[PDB]
Amino acid sequence: YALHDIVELSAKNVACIIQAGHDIFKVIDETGKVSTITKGSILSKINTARARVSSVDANGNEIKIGDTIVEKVGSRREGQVLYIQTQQIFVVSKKIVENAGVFVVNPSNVEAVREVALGKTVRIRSAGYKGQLGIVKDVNGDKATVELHSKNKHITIDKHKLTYYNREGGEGITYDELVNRRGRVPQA
Amino acid sequence: LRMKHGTYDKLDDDGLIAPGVRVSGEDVIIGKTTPISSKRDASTPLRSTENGIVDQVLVTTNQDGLKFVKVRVRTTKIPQIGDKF
Amino acid sequence: MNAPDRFELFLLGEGESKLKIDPDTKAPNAVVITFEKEDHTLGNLIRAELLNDRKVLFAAYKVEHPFFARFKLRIQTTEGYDPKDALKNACNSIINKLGALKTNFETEWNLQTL
Amino acid sequence: MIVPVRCFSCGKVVGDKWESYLNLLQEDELDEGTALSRLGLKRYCCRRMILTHVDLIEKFLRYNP
Amino acid sequence: RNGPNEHPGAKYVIRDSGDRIDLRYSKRAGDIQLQYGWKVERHIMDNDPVLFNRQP
Amino acid sequence: KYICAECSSKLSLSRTDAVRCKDCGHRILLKARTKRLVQFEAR
Amino acid sequence: EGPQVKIREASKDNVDFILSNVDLAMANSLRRVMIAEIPTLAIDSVEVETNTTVLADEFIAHRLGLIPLQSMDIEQLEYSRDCFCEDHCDKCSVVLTLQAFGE
Ligand SMILES: [Zn+2]
Ligand SMILES: [Zn+2]
Ligand SMILES: [Zn+2]
Repeated sequence: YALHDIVELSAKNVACIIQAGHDIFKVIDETGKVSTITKGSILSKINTARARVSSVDANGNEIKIGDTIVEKVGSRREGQVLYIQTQQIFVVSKKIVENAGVFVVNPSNVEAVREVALGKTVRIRSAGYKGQLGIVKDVNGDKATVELHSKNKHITIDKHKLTYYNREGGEGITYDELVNRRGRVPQA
Repeated sequence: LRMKHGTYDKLDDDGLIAPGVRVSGEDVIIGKTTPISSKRDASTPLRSTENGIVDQVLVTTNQDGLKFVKVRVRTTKIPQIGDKF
Repeated sequence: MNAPDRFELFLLGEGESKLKIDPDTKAPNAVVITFEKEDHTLGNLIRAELLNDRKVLFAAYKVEHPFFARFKLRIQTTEGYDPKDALKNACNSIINKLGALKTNFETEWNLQTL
Repeated sequence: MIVPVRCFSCGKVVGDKWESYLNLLQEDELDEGTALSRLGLKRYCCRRMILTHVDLIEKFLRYNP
Repeated sequence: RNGPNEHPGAKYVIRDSGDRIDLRYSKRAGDIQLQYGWKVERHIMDNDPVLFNRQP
Repeated sequence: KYICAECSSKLSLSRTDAVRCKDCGHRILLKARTKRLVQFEAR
Repeated sequence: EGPQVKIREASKDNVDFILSNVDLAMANSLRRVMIAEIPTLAIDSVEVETNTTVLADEFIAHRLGLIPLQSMDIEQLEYSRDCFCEDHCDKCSVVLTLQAFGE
């Protein structure tokens, strides 16, 4: 375990390390109390990057891990959020030396500073390349990138105006059955 | 554990794209996996700067009997401004 | 790999006007008309018709680049004569001449047995 | 492989007369220019399109596939 | 909003923290609100100086 | 799923099977074109 | 009166004539529209179901595209990009089938 690492002390206790030792670690808990524990007291390390935890600030703006926030009351400490607890947030600040710059604050007291089309043969309907077979590569949201079979170029076209066909021939279906009905190529 | 951007959907059950399949960018042409001791992908991605319709695929045995695959891809190139004559 | 859309040459793009008329400050009573998705075919004929009119003073067509199907026609007429009216008259004269030529060709073809 | 469908220069269709061209060269034993003129090729673009063509399609078909 | 696919657009957005977020891989590109001090990797536009050279 | 270079006869062999033609000793074992619909344009 | 046409000779697919009382620009524009702006019908899309000839699918498709097609009633036909159709409806396209094999 290294500095600033998140440690799951128990099923409901999460702490942040402020002084990473060999076998003895000083950790501040969600309640702000700083205590010294042993390596055995840590069940496992919580991965902040893989932790999909979000909270709501006073202004209502969503705050995620790593976002810079400033306390509305107190010393107005500014710092980056390392982890988000059910009722508390741990924030590390480079301007504070106390507790390695890590402090636990309430979220309300701070303010912030499955594609069906992909991988299926399609034909364009309303464009300059209508009626041309294409293979969907990726979708950027509201627009689908398709490579044309007869042309060595990739074109971005709205997916709603494309008709999808079966892997081998089959009938054409617009972008209304896959959204409603589960992704299933028609029968050839 | 080793997976590349190449789309493996074009690959069939045998692992080789049949003639008449559109391939572009890093799309995998030959699907090969080397067991590790469970296995790591060793596919042959298509040339990034070249693309076209796969023309032919053949499978044979090497001098030692190991499976060998050769895939020829054909593209139609039309004269452009930058072409040299 | 990035060749221009061939159909786009003669097809208007999304949110694109066929004609764009703007004033010209180089000379009084001078206008610039940008024709989109057009080639020398129409520009040269329109300019030639305009030059045949005594009232029209200056009429010049320019193609900025072969890549883009677009040209610009600068038209300057006498005081009190709107360039748009001159362009409309030239287009009407062109239509009349084309109709007369079509009628003459049809009559000649009908007259000839072959 | 096969005779071009249309002349590169003008676009006149020249693929119809390739078989007629070969027949005139062989059956009638006519010279190249006379046969081309009879086929109805005035502009030298089509003349060189037909004369310069090589029938590689037959050579490719010589193989079993 | 145009996105990397469209020429008058961008492909990466640099936040204040310095982390770079790609637009093509992110499906919520249109929901990203730019803030002062950030940097965006925009495609080179017209009247953009660039050094042209020949190897010799 | 496969054809012979010389015999040009279908084999439809499966995995963990010999790649040699059943009719002849040749083992080129070419593969037939994909059944997926293919479209081309004169442009 | 305007411009008049004097047809020196006519044929099935070749007509030589003379235009008089016409500007050079008008004649050039007429030639340009006649060579480029005349609508015509030609093979645009080629779908291959079973091809094993020595040639290539793109090659044969390009050859087919250049094949002339009757276009006397082209005006009646409408562009595919214009009419509201899914793909190559009978109202905007002509469908043909090519089948052959050796012996
Ligand atoms: Zn010719
Ligand atoms: Zn065999
Ligand atoms: Zn239609």
